[PDB]
Amino acid sequence: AKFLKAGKVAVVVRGRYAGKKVVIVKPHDEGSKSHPFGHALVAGIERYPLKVTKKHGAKKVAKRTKIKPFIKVVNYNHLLPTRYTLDVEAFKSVVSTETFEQPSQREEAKKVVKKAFEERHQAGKNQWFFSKLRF
Amino acid sequence: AREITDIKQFLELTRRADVKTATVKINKKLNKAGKPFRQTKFKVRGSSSLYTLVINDAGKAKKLIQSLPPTLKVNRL
Amino acid sequence: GRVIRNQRKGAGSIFTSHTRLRQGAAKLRTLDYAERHGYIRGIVKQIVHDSGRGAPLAKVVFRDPYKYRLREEIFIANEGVHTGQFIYAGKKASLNVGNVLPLGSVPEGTIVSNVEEKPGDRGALARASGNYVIIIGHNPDENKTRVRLPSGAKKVISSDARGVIGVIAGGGRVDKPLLKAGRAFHKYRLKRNSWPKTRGVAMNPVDHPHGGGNHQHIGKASTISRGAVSGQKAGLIAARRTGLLRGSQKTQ
Amino acid sequence: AQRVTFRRRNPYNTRSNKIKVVKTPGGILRAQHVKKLATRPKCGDCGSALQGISTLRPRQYATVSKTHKTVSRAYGGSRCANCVKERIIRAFLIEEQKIVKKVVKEQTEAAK
Amino acid sequence: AKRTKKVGITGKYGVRYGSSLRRQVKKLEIQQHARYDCSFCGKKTVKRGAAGIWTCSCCKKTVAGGAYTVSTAAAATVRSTIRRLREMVEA
RNA sequence: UCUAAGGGUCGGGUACGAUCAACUUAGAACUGGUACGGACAAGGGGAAUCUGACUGUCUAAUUAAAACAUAGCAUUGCGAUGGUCAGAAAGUGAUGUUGACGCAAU
RNA sequence: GCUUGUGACGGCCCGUGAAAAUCCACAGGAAGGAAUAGUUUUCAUGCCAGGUCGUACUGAUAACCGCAGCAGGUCUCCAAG
RNA sequence: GAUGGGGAAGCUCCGUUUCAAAGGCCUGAUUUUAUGCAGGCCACCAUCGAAAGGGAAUCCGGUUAAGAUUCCGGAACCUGGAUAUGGAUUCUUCACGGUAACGUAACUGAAUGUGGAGACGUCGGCGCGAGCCCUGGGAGGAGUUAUCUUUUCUUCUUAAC
Ligand SMILES: [Mg+2]
Ligand SMILES: [Mg+2]
Ligand SMILES: [Mg+2]
Ligand SMILES: [Mg+2]
Ligand SMILES: [Mg+2]
Ligand SMILES: [Mg+2]
Ligand SMILES: [Mg+2]
Ligand SMILES: [Mg+2]
Ligand SMILES: [Mg+2]
Ligand SMILES: [Mg+2]
Ligand SMILES: [Mg+2]
Ligand SMILES: [Mg+2]
Ligand SMILES: [Mg+2]
Ligand SMILES: [Mg+2]
Ligand SMILES: [Mg+2]
Ligand SMILES: [Mg+2]
Ligand SMILES: [Mg+2]
Ligand SMILES: [Mg+2]
Ligand SMILES: [Mg+2]
Ligand SMILES: [Mg+2]
Ligand SMILES: [Mg+2]
Ligand SMILES: [Mg+2]
Ligand SMILES: [Mg+2]
Ligand SMILES: [Mg+2]
Ligand SMILES: [Mg+2]
Ligand SMILES: [Mg+2]
Ligand SMILES: [Mg+2]
Ligand SMILES: [Mg+2]
Ligand SMILES: [Mg+2]
Ligand SMILES: [Mg+2]
Ligand SMILES: [Mg+2]
Ligand SMILES: [Mg+2]
Ligand SMILES: [Mg+2]
Ligand SMILES: [Mg+2]
Ligand SMILES: [Mg+2]
Ligand SMILES: [Mg+2]
Ligand SMILES: [Mg+2]
Ligand SMILES: [Mg+2]
Ligand SMILES: [Mg+2]
Ligand SMILES: [Mg+2]
Ligand SMILES: [Mg+2]
Ligand SMILES: [Mg+2]
Ligand SMILES: [Mg+2]
Ligand SMILES: [Mg+2]
Ligand SMILES: [Mg+2]
Ligand SMILES: [Mg+2]
Ligand SMILES: [Mg+2]
Ligand SMILES: [Mg+2]
Ligand SMILES: [Zn+2]
Repeated sequence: AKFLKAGKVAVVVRGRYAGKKVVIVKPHDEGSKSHPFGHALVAGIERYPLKVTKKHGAKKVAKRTKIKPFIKVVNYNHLLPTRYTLDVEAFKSVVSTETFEQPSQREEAKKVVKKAFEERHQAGKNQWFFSKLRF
Repeated sequence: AREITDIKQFLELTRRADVKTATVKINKKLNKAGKPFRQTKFKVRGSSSLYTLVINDAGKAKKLIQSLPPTLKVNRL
Repeated sequence: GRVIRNQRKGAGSIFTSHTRLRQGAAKLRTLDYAERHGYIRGIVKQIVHDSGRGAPLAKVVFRDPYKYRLREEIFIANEGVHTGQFIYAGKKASLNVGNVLPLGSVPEGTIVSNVEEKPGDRGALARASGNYVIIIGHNPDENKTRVRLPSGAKKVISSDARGVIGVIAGGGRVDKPLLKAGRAFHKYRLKRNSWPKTRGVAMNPVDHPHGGGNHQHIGKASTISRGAVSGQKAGLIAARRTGLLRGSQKTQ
Repeated sequence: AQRVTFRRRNPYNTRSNKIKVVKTPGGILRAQHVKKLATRPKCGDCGSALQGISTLRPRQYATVSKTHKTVSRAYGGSRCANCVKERIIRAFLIEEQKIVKKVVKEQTEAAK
Repeated sequence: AKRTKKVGITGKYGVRYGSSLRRQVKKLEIQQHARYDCSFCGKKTVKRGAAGIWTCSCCKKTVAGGAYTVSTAAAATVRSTIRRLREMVEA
C-alpha cells in the first residue's frame, strides 16, 4: 500500500539526523510550494536512552533514560521505511506545518514529543524504536 | 592586522584594559570621479593586534575624536 | 688464484635482496583455534603489486577472536579473488577460490596454492605467479594427503597442512619477451644483484675454472661432481644427463 | 632582469626548498620560501577528498577550530555521506534479515 | 587511414629485436592494454595496472587476474573444476 | 610595395549589425653590377667485401675493437631435514619480505 | 612569448616508483554536570616564558684539492633586449 | 650498535626482539603526609645514523668600515604555562539551522578502537597563477636637436599576517 502513512517507523538516511529512527506523523505524498517533493513530517529521537542495568541506582536510571527528540520535514528519498510502526496520537497536533516556522513553536512541540517518548519508553512499548541503530 | 567598521564596537575597544596607545592618521583621497575629500583612520593598538577604523566622513570624524578616552595617549598623525 | 663470483655471492654484501619497497612477507593466518575447529571470515581489502614479486598480493583483514581490533594479513592473490570479497578460512570452510582449507577437507583434484609443508608453517608451496598444487590422493589413517608440486614432484604432507583454493595470479608473465637489456635491468633492479652475467669463459684463469686460453673454451667437462668443493662448482653441477632434450618430458 | 637568491643556506632545489618571487614595498624582487601544499583529507571508505573539511598540513590542524574538522552528520569528518547512506542501509537490512533467519530455522527445529 | 600494414602497436620498436619477438610482444601488448568487461557492474571498463591486477574505473572493484589478460585459461578451467568438485560436497 | 585566407566580445520576439586585438601562410607587382640560410649558424654522397644484430660496456695514463654485455636459444642443480654460497666457532650468515612463472650454476 | 608553479587528464612498466616522529578526525559512551543556579577554554580578548651551538668571508684562471696565486679537478639556485 | 644470551685460549665474534621474571602512564586512594596502594589498562623491549629526505611558528622598511629573515622601527605567528572577563550552552541539560550535499564564533567526552594527513615514479599535450618580457595614455627627471624625431632612456612600488 501507500506504505508511507500515519505511523510508519523509518530510518533517516541523510542529513544531521541520519541513522536515527523516526515516526512519520503526517505525509505530504505529493508536493509543497516550498518543499517541492514527496516528504514526511517526523518525530525522531536525537539522543537515545542509554542502556540501563541492575547496578544502576535510583537517579542514575533517571538520568540514563532521558531522551532528546527532534522534529523534521524530510524528503521521502531520505527515509528507509520500516516494517515496525508506532502510535502517533499524543502528538498528532504537536507536529504540523505551522509547527515548523517560528522556533518557539518548535521548542514547544519537542517538549510534548519528548514527554510522550519517555512515557512510551518506560513500560517498554516499541522496544526497537528506543535503541540505537548501529553502523 | 584587523579592520573595524562598527563605530559602537570601536568605542568599546578604546576602553579595554590593555589599550594604552592609539593613533589618528589623515589621508587626502579623491571621491568617486570628481573632487577629493578627507579620510581619517582610527587605530587602536590592542595587545596582540592593531585595529583600524576608517571613518570616511569628515563630520563623523571630528565628533568621534572628542569621544576619545581622556587617558588614551592618542598620536595625532 | 681469486675467489670466483659464485663464492662471493654468499657473504651477501652487494648481493643481498633489494627489499625497501616490499609489502611485507606473504603468509597465511597463524593456525589458531578458529581455523582448526571452524572457519573465520575476512575481507580482501586491497589487492596490490609487490616489487620484485610477479604475482599481486591480497591484503585481507579479520577480526581478532581474543581482542577488540582488526588484524590484517598479507596473502598472495589467487586468480579471480577481488576487493570486498569475503575470504573464509578454517577446517570447516567451504570449497571456493580464495578460501583457505586443510588439504584433508578437499576432494582429490582440488587445485590449491600457497600450501604449507607442515601444518602451521603459514605457507610454502607454489607461491610464484601462475603456480599451484593438485591434490591427488588421501590416506585417512595417519592423516597424510598426497599432492603434486609445480615441479612435477609428488610429495606427501600432513592433512592438516593448509592451502588456498585456486591458482596464484599473474599467469603467463614469462610468455612475453623481455626484448631489451633495459627491461632485464629493471627486472633485477628490484630483486637482487645478479645481472648482467660475465661468462667465466671470458675471464682470466685467476677468476674462474673456465678462464684463459688463446681461444675461448672450457678445456674440461663442465659437468662437475656433487662432491666438488667451493671454487670448483661451476657449470653443470651433478648433471645426470646433458645435451638437447629430445622428446616429451613430463613425469610418468 | 632582477635576479634572486635563496634565503636559507640550503642551495638545492628540494621539495622543502620551493621558492616564490615577490615584489616588496621597496620596489625590488625578492625570493620567498614556500611551504609544501596541503593535500585534502580523504574518506576512510571510498577514498575521495571529503567535502566540508579544511585542508591544512597536519600540525596546522591543531591550530584551528573544531568546525574546520567536521560536517555535522554521523561519521562527520571521517566518511563521505554517500558511504554512510550505504552503512545505514546495509546495517538495517542485515539486522532485519537476521531476525528472518532465526525464525526460519526456529521452524526447521520444530518441523522436521 | 591505415597507418601500418602489420606492426600495429609494435611500430614503436622500429626495426629492432627481430620480427618474431615483436610478434609475440604485439599479442600480449594488445591483451594487456585492452579494456575488459566488469562482471560486477557490467560496463566494459576493466583496465590493467601492473601484472595480475585488474581494476574497474567506474565502481572500483579490483580483481587479481593474468599477467596480461583478465582471465587466464588455466584459471578458468580451475574455477569450473572447483564448481564441479564442490557440487559433489552438498549433493 | 601591394592583394587574399585564418579570430574575440556584445545586445537580437518567445538576415546582418557594432567593436577591439594578433604573426601565420600563400599569391602579385616593383627593384639591384644575378645578389640574398649574404656574418653567424649548418649532413658529403654512392656501390660493395669482412665483422659484431641493435642501444649499451672496458684497459684513469700507448689498444674503444671484431673484445665484454644484451635480448633470444639451450643445458644443470634443488620441494626447505633443500640447492648454491659464507664462517675459527656458534642458539652464526647470504639467496630469503624468497618457493620451480622460483633461487642458484654454465 | 620566457621561466617557474599548479590543476584536470593521458602514455608507460615481468620497473607500478621510502620510513618514522608528529597532527587531526571519527566510532565508542566510562564518567561529570543546572534553576535560585550550574556546565563549558577546540569562540573572542587578556597575562608570562622560549635555553644551548653555528651565523664574518672565499666557493674558485688567487681563500678548496692537485708541493704553487698550477690553462687541471671539484655539488648547486636566480637569468634582460 | 649496547643488553639476557651463544661461540672464542683470548684481543673479541654472533645475535637486535632474539630460548629473558625486560617497564611507565593515568588518575584514584592521603586530609597522621607525604606519596604508600587500590582499578584498568599499554606489552611498544635500547641507542646512533640526513645542516639536500620528514618537520610548529616572521615579514617588510631602515641601519654597519665589516652583522643581519638574527640589531633598530613597525606589524605578526607558533609552542609551553598560567588564567580571568565577555560570549555561547542549559528548566527539553551536553547548540541550532538546511529536504540534501552541508552551514557556524562557540556547542562536554576517559579506556579502547578505527580513519586521514605526514606520504611520495616518469614523460606528453591542454588549462590557470606568479614573476619576467612587449606596449598605449598621463604626471616627472635626463639625453639628442645643422637637419629629423608629439622623440630616445628612465621613475610610477606594495611583505608576512
Ligand atoms: Mg636484507
Ligand atoms: Mg651488476
Ligand atoms: Mg653473458
Ligand atoms: Mg651467460
Ligand atoms: Mg680476456
Ligand atoms: Mg683455476
Ligand atoms: Mg677444473
Ligand atoms: Mg679456458
Ligand atoms: Mg667457446
Ligand atoms: Mg644565506
Ligand atoms: Mg623532480
Ligand atoms: Mg570550511
Ligand atoms: Mg566543516
Ligand atoms: Mg554522539
Ligand atoms: Mg583580415
Ligand atoms: Mg571582424
Ligand atoms: Mg676483406
Ligand atoms: Mg656492437
Ligand atoms: Mg654501440
Ligand atoms: Mg688506455
Ligand atoms: Mg697498467
Ligand atoms: Mg666507440
Ligand atoms: Mg684511446
Ligand atoms: Mg639465434
Ligand atoms: Mg651452540
Ligand atoms: Mg632550470
Ligand atoms: Mg600509479
Ligand atoms: Mg584531519
Ligand atoms: Mg568507575
Ligand atoms: Mg582558545
Ligand atoms: Mg653571510
Ligand atoms: Mg677570488
Ligand atoms: Mg687552477
Ligand atoms: Mg654486536
Ligand atoms: Mg637521531
Ligand atoms: Mg634535517
Ligand atoms: Mg631535512
Ligand atoms: Mg634589510
Ligand atoms: Mg655593527
Ligand atoms: Mg655581507
Ligand atoms: Mg624587531
Ligand atoms: Mg608590537
Ligand atoms: Mg596558548
Ligand atoms: Mg549557536
Ligand atoms: Mg593512526
Ligand atoms: Mg595512511
Ligand atoms: Mg620522501
Ligand atoms: Mg609565512
Ligand atoms: Zn565495474
